[PDB]
Amino acid sequence: LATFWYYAKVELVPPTPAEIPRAIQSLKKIVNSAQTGSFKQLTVKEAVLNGLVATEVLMWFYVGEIIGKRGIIGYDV
Amino acid sequence: DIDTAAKFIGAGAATVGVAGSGAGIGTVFGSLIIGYARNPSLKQQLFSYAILGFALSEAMGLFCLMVAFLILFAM
Amino acid sequence: LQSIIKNIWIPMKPYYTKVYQEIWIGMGLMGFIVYKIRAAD
Amino acid sequence: EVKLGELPSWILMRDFSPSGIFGAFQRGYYRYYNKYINVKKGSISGITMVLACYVLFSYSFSYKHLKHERLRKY
Amino acid sequence: KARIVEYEKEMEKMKNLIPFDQMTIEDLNEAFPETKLDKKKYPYWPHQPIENL
Amino acid sequence: MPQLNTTVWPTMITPMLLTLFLITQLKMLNTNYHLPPSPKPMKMKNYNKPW
Amino acid sequence: NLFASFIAPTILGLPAAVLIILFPPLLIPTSKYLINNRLITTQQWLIKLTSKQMMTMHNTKGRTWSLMLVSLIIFIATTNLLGLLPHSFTPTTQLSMNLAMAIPLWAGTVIMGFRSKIKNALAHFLPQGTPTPLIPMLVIIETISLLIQPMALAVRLTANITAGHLLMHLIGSATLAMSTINLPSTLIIFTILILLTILEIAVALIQAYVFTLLVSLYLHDNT
Amino acid sequence: PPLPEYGGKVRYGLIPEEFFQFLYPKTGVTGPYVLGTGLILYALSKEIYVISAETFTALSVLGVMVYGIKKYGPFVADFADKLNEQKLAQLEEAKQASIQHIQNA
Repeated sequence: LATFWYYAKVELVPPTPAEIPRAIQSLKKIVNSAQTGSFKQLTVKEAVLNGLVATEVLMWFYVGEIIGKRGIIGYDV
Repeated sequence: DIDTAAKFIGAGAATVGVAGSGAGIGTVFGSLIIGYARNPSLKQQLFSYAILGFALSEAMGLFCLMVAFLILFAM
Repeated sequence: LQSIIKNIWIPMKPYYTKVYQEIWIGMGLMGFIVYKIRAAD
Repeated sequence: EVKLGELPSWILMRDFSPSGIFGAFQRGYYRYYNKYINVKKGSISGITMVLACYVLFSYSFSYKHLKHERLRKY
Repeated sequence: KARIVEYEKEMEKMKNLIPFDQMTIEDLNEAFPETKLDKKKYPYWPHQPIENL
Repeated sequence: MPQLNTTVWPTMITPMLLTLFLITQLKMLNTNYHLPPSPKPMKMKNYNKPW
Repeated sequence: NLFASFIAPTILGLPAAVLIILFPPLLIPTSKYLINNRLITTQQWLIKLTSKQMMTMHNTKGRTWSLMLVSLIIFIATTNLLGLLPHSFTPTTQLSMNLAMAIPLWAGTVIMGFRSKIKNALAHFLPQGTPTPLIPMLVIIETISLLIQPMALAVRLTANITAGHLLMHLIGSATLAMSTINLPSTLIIFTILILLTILEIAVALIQAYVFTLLVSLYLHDNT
Repeated sequence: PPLPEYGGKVRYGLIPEEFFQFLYPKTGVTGPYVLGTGLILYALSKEIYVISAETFTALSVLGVMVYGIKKYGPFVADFADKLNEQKLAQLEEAKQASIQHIQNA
């Protein structure tokens, strides 16, 4: 009912322009792990975990797609 | 061909004669329920009469499936 | 050949040797029927 | 076990033999059964999850026939 | 006196019986040799007359 | 009618036989019904005192 | 096109039908335990109920098949019930499999009635008080009837489970084509689909009990 | 060995609570749900889950299974429990009947 917005106001919010340096901060961390190649320390448990959140943000992109086409079931044309 | 075509209608029609055994078998095993509810001690002798009625009923039913296949394949 | 004929052949031997004898004779009658079916096809 | 190991050699350490994969499925079966079904005061969800995993396996092979009823063309 | 001391041991055996929840049916037939199914008079499943089922 | 496709019939005949005749039967054997325990409280091979 | 749900399913070129037929037994766990979980509790209860409802009429020779028949009704009922799942392949809709279940059991029964009992077996070909002028016609009747018993067994299962699935699929398609048109009619057809699904659940169980009861009655006739 | 008293704590009869608590740290509570609605929307949009007649047969058999569960769940639940306790009661009784018999002996 309303508890959704109670949680949505925490995690489902457009990010404030003040936390974008923290976003690129973790962005530079992950590219640092790629440069050295240290991702091999990452045991598969969290490796699947980041893969899952990777698929999530991927899904947000496709959600952006279906609303960009004014159609749900594929392209109406 | 008009013969190969008429064989389908003729074999289809003769199958309707099975509807008689669908109803006749329901009456036999329907009267067995009624007849057994009244004298359940005759269960073994009643059932003997149901099978005899079931066989003779379905007999007329297979005579139709006879002609249904006598026309479809044997002709 | 261990734990197979120990878990599969002992419990079903009472069935695979005296109870289901007529079943196998029927199963062959089936294989012959499906063979004669898939032959003329 | 996986979720803890981080070696690409682990994949070759395993027993990829008929008896190896057999005991691998048997272990996963008893691990599932003991966690969701073999409990007093159990639930129905221990079964429904198998059915949903069964529906998904059914819809899989049935895709080659369900890709010809596509509404869109792209 | 010999029959007494035998009943004491056997009573203790029924007294210290493993609870019924962790008992395999083979453990029960060890406890109550009557519950066993006579695989000689009925060799095939369910090893008992259907009336008694 | 795909039921009349006699080419994949051997793909249905065998695993049924592997399921109706071996596996499921092997699970009923593992469903046993024990005779209920009513050991009678009257079992005394006794005899009169020595006279 | 329409009969896609009855084609032998193949996954990645492998015959996935071998998995689906091996699956239903996986829903009947067993336990050496004496008091066990809810699933095996109810199942152990039903198997007892069924065995009491089926095997009671049998003599000592008939009840020897009590494993097969109870295992037969439990497999057919689980296959039919699982088959009602969406996109499932119901291996009882196949005439092949159903033939391979009805041909052996019917054959196994009449054979054991012909090895022993052979004078009563041939006498069962004529009811007791049958009159004299009607004796010769009533023997060719039954031998044809007896010969179509296995055919009736398999067809009664495949044609009842297939027609049931196809019917649910057609009415389902009607609701789809009705989705973009009058909404209450969609609700009515959907309500019809709901009541039909309930019937298919009742038919799935009845067809299992029917297939088994008819194999049983054949068994009692030859034991 | 005794049996545990509870099962696997599954949500919606499909997803065990391990999945949500495993995803709770990174994307909070709504994470698993917004993953689901993302996954289903992409599936039915890229024509992974084609809409057909099997859809409405699905929504019906899912409609009956959910109703059949939500109606006769509890009845089958305690009935299975009742069958257990009754077997437990009859057994422990035949444990006393032994004690009393040989005690009289």
